[PDB]
Amino acid sequence: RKIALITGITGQDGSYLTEFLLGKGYEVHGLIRRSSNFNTQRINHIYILMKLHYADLTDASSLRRWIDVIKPDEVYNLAAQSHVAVSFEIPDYTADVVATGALRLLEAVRSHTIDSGRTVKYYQAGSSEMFGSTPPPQSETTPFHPRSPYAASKCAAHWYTVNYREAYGLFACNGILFNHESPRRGENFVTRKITRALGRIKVGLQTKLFASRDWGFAGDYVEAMWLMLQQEKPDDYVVATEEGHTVEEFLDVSFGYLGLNWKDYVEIDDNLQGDASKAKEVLGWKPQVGFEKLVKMMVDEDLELAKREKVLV
Amino acid sequence: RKIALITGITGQDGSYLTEFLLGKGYEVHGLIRRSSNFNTQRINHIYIDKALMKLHYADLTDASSLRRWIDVIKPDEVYNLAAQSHVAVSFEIPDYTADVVATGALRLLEAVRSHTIDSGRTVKYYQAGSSEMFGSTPPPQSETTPFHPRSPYAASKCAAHWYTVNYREAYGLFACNGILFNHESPRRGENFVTRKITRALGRIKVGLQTKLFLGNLQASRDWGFAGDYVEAMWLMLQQEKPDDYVVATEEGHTVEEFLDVSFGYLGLNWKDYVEIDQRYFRPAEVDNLQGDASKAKEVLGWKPQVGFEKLVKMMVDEDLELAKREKVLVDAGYMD
Amino acid sequence: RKIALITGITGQDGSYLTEFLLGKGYEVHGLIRRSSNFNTQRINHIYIKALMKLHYADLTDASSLRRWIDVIKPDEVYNLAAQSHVAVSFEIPDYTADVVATGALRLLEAVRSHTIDSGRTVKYYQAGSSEMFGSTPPPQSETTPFHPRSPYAASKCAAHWYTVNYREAYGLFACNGILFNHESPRRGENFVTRKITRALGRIKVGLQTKLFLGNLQASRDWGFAGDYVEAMWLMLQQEKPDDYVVATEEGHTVEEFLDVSFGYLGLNWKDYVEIDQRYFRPAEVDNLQGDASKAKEVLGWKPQVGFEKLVKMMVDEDLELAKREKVLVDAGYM
Amino acid sequence: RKIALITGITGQDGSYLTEFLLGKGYEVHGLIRRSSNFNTQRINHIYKALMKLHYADLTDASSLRRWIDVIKPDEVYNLAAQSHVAVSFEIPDYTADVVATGALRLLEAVRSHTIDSGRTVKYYQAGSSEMFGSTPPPQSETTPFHPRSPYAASKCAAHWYTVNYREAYGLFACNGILFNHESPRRGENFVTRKITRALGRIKVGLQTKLFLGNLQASRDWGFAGDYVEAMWLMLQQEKPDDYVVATEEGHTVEEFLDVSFGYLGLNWKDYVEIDQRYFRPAEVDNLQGDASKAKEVLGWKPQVGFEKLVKMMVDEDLELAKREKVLVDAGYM
Ligand SMILES: NC(=O)C1=CN([C@@H]2O[C@H](COP(=O)(O)OP(=O)(O)OC[C@H]3O[C@@H](n4cnc5c(N)ncnc54)[C@H](OP(=O)(O)O)[C@@H]3O)[C@@H](O)[C@H]2O)C=CC1
Ligand SMILES: NC(=O)C1=CN([C@@H]2O[C@H](COP(=O)(O)OP(=O)(O)OC[C@H]3O[C@@H](n4cnc5c(N)ncnc54)[C@H](OP(=O)(O)O)[C@@H]3O)[C@@H](O)[C@H]2O)C=CC1
Ligand SMILES: NC(=O)C1=CN([C@@H]2O[C@H](COP(=O)(O)OP(=O)(O)OC[C@H]3O[C@@H](n4cnc5c(N)ncnc54)[C@H](OP(=O)(O)O)[C@@H]3O)[C@@H](O)[C@H]2O)C=CC1
Ligand SMILES: NC(=O)C1=CN([C@@H]2O[C@H](COP(=O)(O)OP(=O)(O)OC[C@H]3O[C@@H](n4cnc5c(N)ncnc54)[C@H](OP(=O)(O)O)[C@@H]3O)[C@@H](O)[C@H]2O)C=CC1
Ligand SMILES: C[C@H]1O[C@H](OP(=O)(O)OP(=O)(O)OC[C@H]2O[C@@H](n3cnc4c(=O)[nH]c(N)nc43)[C@H](O)[C@@H]2O)[C@@H](O)[C@@H](O)[C@@H]1O
Ligand SMILES: C[C@H]1O[C@H](OP(=O)(O)OP(=O)(O)OC[C@H]2O[C@@H](n3cnc4c(=O)[nH]c(N)nc43)[C@H](O)[C@@H]2O)[C@@H](O)[C@@H](O)[C@@H]1O
Ligand SMILES: C[C@H]1O[C@H](OP(=O)(O)OP(=O)(O)OC[C@H]2O[C@@H](n3cnc4c(=O)[nH]c(N)nc43)[C@H](O)[C@@H]2O)[C@@H](O)[C@@H](O)[C@@H]1O
Repeated sequence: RKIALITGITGQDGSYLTEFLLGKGYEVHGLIRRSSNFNTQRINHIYILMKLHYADLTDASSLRRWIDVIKPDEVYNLAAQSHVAVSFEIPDYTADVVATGALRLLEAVRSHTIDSGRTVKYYQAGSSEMFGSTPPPQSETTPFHPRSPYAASKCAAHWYTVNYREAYGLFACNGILFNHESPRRGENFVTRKITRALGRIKVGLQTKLFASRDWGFAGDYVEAMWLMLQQEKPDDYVVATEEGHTVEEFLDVSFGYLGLNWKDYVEIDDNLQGDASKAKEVLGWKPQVGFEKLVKMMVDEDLELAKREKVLV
Repeated sequence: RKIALITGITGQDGSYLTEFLLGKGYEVHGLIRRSSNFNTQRINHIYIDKALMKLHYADLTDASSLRRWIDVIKPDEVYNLAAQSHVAVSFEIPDYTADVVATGALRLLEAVRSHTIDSGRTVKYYQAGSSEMFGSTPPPQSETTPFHPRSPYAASKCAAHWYTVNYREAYGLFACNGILFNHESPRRGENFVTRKITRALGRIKVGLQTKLFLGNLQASRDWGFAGDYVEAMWLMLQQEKPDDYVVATEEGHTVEEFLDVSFGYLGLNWKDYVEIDQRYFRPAEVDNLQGDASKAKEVLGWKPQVGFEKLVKMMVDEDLELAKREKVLVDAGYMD
Repeated sequence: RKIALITGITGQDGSYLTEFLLGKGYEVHGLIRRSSNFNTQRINHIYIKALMKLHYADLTDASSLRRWIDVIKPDEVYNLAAQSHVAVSFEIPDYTADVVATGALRLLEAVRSHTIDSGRTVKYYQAGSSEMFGSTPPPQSETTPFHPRSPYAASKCAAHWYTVNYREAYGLFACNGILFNHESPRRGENFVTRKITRALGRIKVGLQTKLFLGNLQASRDWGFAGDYVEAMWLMLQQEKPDDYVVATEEGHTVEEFLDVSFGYLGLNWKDYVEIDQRYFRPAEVDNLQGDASKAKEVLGWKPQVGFEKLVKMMVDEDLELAKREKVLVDAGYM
Repeated sequence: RKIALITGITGQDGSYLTEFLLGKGYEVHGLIRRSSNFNTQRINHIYKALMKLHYADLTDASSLRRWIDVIKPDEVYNLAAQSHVAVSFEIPDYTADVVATGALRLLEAVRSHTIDSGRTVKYYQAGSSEMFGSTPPPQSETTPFHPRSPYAASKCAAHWYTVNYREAYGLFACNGILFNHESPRRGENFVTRKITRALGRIKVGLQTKLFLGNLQASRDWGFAGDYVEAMWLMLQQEKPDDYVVATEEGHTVEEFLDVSFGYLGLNWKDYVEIDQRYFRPAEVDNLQGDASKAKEVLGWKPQVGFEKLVKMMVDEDLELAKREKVLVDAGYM
């Protein structure tokens, strides 16, 4: 039975990757941060073959400890302070987690394989944010011009990973993923912010609702992560839908799906075009969920959520 | 108007202290951690009532984030409540715990000192001390009772205690150490024994749960009400001179007695649901904690208003309502 | 009187830059690490009243950085501090990244926090390295893409971007000096050039017999640290902040270095050199040669010391150093 | 062949412990920090294949565990630290991360090692009398701690992390609560070496003034060469414990001045001037240990007494000063 270790398992991607690997018969171990409040909202339904362990990317000891006890076959580093805006607020912390944290995991894995003679496949959660202002089309080889501490930190993590591959021959893959959403997307993100409101509005619990992007479904993307680690050789891959859409187009589809006009609730207050050819060719990966289905999917779940709220009220 | 800066505002004590200070007319500022999930459940109702309560992103392991907000806020009082506060968890992540509970407290102290000197302002500081620092030292424990920490968390609290005392003695910083004993409430973290019990009890009463797993039932603790204790933190900073005070009810009870009172209050025999699992036992345990709050009573005039029985019943009532709320969702087919 | 704060002042570049700035009438402050041993060998002479002040701090300690920035209120900041050895970076990657990458960010953030809190204005220099280009083919210029081959290199790439991000995001006057290999008689003895000349001078006096090296094929663009520190200062004297490659636009291999140095003393390096695998890096950087057209045209900077002169300048020093040692050893002083 | 891993091997104690263990037939490994300058001045004369140096840092957990796995040491001596008390007030955060958390990282790396490999390791923590702070003497193992500096509070923390790993996991970890100990290898920024180093230069005419701070502070001074032996002894017992290592004799900085200068026929009052900058924000007034337990259980006792220690340091620094004068009048420096 293959064993997988996931950092950032409580996040959006972690929650889906967990379900995916389980369906694959994998034994899944995830590292979680201690917090004063419930923090396993995305994987609660799963917990009730999945083990959770306390750890932190800023604590190298905690990382090596669990890798030694778990002896994973595949390690997915999805953990990070993933909010771009917030990264300007806590740059040091973000760098320590996103950049150095990644290096700690890499070094913990390399050290482990040398001490135990074992083999480990590694995945680094890269981001299209690394490209920054570089003009399209952005592929695996496009140069980075990060525009935030978060992006710069991901660039560093990307390079530490590549370095461990070329220097030690570690099976380390960099998934350069573009924006992906889902019903579990953090509410601090535009797509989820919108669908959350709509559900509330429809239920009548809410009154008002406060650069284009390549949005894909988180469920599809984690599959590409797994595919990367199943190839013969380690490599870096861009994962995107290669299509664009606007927040308004999102509003129309979202609100239109529930028979509401967005102009009755809307309250007015970069340029990434990825080439995922390599992913399609080498991994045979293809998004099986389009923009429309993704939106209506988010809307349905957020409505079910609003109703749960109306019932309580 | 008085400006207060609270670290660990999202926690149990932080939520109560916030309500208490706002009640005193304070302008409250709190530092929070970015999380992939909702993390302001305890203070949401206050924030939604940006004005008198602002929240800022920071981390006790990031010294820059601390100094930055101290400079921006120019607080009059600083309450360091932030911490990886679970004892059992500290054995699993000692390094992270130490960096936050020990060095983290030092980072704040040093950020406050640098601020007051660079800007000439004055700040009163409060450090969230714990009875856990006494460790195995026999009760009753007072301000003069020696420490003998039994976990990485406790040893880190002692360090934070000494860093604080040092900044007071070395720089004249008005810094106080609140040596608080266990204090609970309906907002207590669910992974702590008292909350874990009343939460499970409430579910059992409504048929949503049937078995409750616990560890050492013979451990004895001095349990007060967090609502009462946050007042003591405030009092400490109002005195003429800084000092350290033990805050407790001076009444001790075992976990088993907590079970008797809680379950018995709802007409059930906990022995019918409770089961023991070695996984909840800790490498090094703290057997008996009971404080002597004579100094707080005499100097701060502080006295706990909520007693043990009332606290237990308060938590049971709240968690029962919670369980019923969940029961309604299951009944309506909204919850699985 | 301008005030400059130099991190990594005890290092090679730090010592030269300090002299250069003092010669310009600057008040120089340096941040130094506490150590159980003497660690100011390169700057101790700068004393022989106090235009050079040293303060205890560390790039892994954000508070220590902001602390001296507030007290010093500098006009210019030069971040030269770093775990600068590439081979060592493969051994202690975590620490290296924390000093070279996050450490640079801590300084940047401390400077920005300082300017916003005091309304003051500060100019900032980041010590970038040609090592960032890694395996990318030469000649490498400011537009050449990076492909780091070591944790150190990757970390310098991070610092580069953090620096660029602060300039673009907050309008901070921050420049990236993309300096290529630069040696001097003060160069660390664990780097190839100094290792060679030091061993040479000693071999020449009978103090040493065998010199162990790694990859002699490695080609590099070697300049003189004394010349390069001037470019750092010029960069900050411009109207607008930018990034510049500082090099000699001439590459030579380590063997060529070995030919010139030993031959200069009429010796045949092949008679004393041996190859040890331990000195090979897990991932190597083959050829580095810069394109400093931008520095010349904009800063008006040009390297005064050529390769030959550099090698002979280093050999002369270490030879005289080896001779003095021999005298002290012969006299029973060492 | 016994294997020892020493953190802080380049420091005073590390250099003596290395010699002591090598003389005991040990294979010694030491962790050193990468630096821009030569940093092995104290152990160069040793480094002919039983002493290995590896790059690491107490603020880098990975680096620690890494070498512990490769080396698989039987005994670990944690002497690594930002050991200057005055400096600790200026860089409290770093000092804490190294002295307190750094000690915890090593303990956790050793525990993780022994659990993952099944091997056994004996651990020594370099505790200090500074932990007692202002608590009045005599100070023994159980005397309450009242740290007066970030350094001391960090040592107090390291002390408890160490005791906790012993009580919680049964790890063989001992806390050596050592009082001040000097030697000709002592750091020049410490009062004793500062004084003897200056005295020597004054005697040969290379220096004229010596600036100091509080001369009334009282300390229990022993010889590092003697103390490192107590460290080894603690780990040779059947059970782990904590022991105070001291001379039990206290003296003031002034007495140190009378003895050292008087030894060369000089009056220190003619060269010493008080500088307010050398005073610590919070001072440690009087330290005198009770090393009964060490003598009774370890059979350990100091060989070098106060005056002998002072004269030892003065002799070396005088000869060093004379040798400098010669190199000065020659153009070598
Ligand atoms: N989603 C996207 O569109 C894009 C995301 N990515 C990246 O892919 C990864 C997954 O994204 P996503 O699921 O949306 O992110 P989320 O923000 O939903 O989840 C982040 C996860 O990281 C954990 N984490 C944060 N800090 C630490 C720490 N110090 N130690 C350990 N764990 C920590 C979080 O824990 P906790 O719950 O406690 O906060 C959470 O589990 C991230 O690295 C993200 O940057 C890449 C491209 C785009
Ligand atoms: N409660 C008790 O009975 C006793 C507790 N204490 C101490 O008093 C304080 C308050 O207790 P309590 O409210 O119950 O504790 P909680 O665990 O409920 O709250 C801890 C708080 O600290 C925050 N925090 C944790 N790590 C960090 C970090 N690295 N940076 C910033 N913030 C962080 C938490 O944030 P987040 O929500 O994201 O996790 C939360 O706000 C704590 O220090 C605790 O150890 C002392 C004696 C008694
Ligand atoms: N010289 C070259 O050929 C090239 C160098 N560079 C870079 O330019 C800078 C200067 O180079 P160079 O003078 O030769 O390097 P050195 O290695 O000689 O000097 C490094 C300096 O950084 C200090 N330092 C290291 N770690 C820390 C820390 N954690 N906190 C504070 N200070 C620290 C060192 O202190 P300590 O003495 O205590 O060790 C020393 O002062 C470095 O960043 C280097 O990487 C760029 C291109 C080429
Ligand atoms: N000496 C005394 O009188 C007393 C001292 N002690 C303690 O005993 C120990 C030995 O003392 P002593 O020899 O005099 O101290 P020194 O200051 O001479 O030596 C300290 C050692 O620790 C190393 N070190 C410092 N920081 C780090 C770090 N971050 N990572 C790795 N290594 C590091 C130093 O390296 P580097 O050379 O690079 O600086 C040096 O090898 C110390 O822990 C000290 O605090 C306790 C009681 C008494
Ligand atoms: C004062 C102190 O109170 C709390 O620290 P404590 O360790 O005293 O609180 P906790 O409620 O966790 O445990 C109290 C005692 O009950 C035992 N116990 C029995 N079964 C269980 C169980 O299943 N879970 C937990 N968590 N504890 C259990 C414990 O072993 C212990 O003996 C925290 O809030 C600290 O942060 C704070 O400093
Ligand atoms: C520009 C770059 O220069 C320096 O980094 P570098 O790695 O370019 O310089 P170094 O002198 O270490 O090596 C140059 C080339 O020669 C090879 N070499 C062969 N044998 C040896 C040997 O024994 N020791 C060393 N140190 N190098 C050896 C190296 O492998 C490499 O190919 C540092 O100052 C960096 O901080 C800076 O960023
Ligand atoms: C035991 C303890 O000893 C040492 O810590 P200490 O602080 O005891 O050593 P130090 O020699 O620095 O000071 C001893 C006492 O003399 C006073 N003193 C007077 N003038 C001066 C002066 O100019 N410099 C210094 N450094 N000290 C001066 C000090 O204030 C103090 O009262 C370190 O080795 C620690 O790491 C170790 O833990």
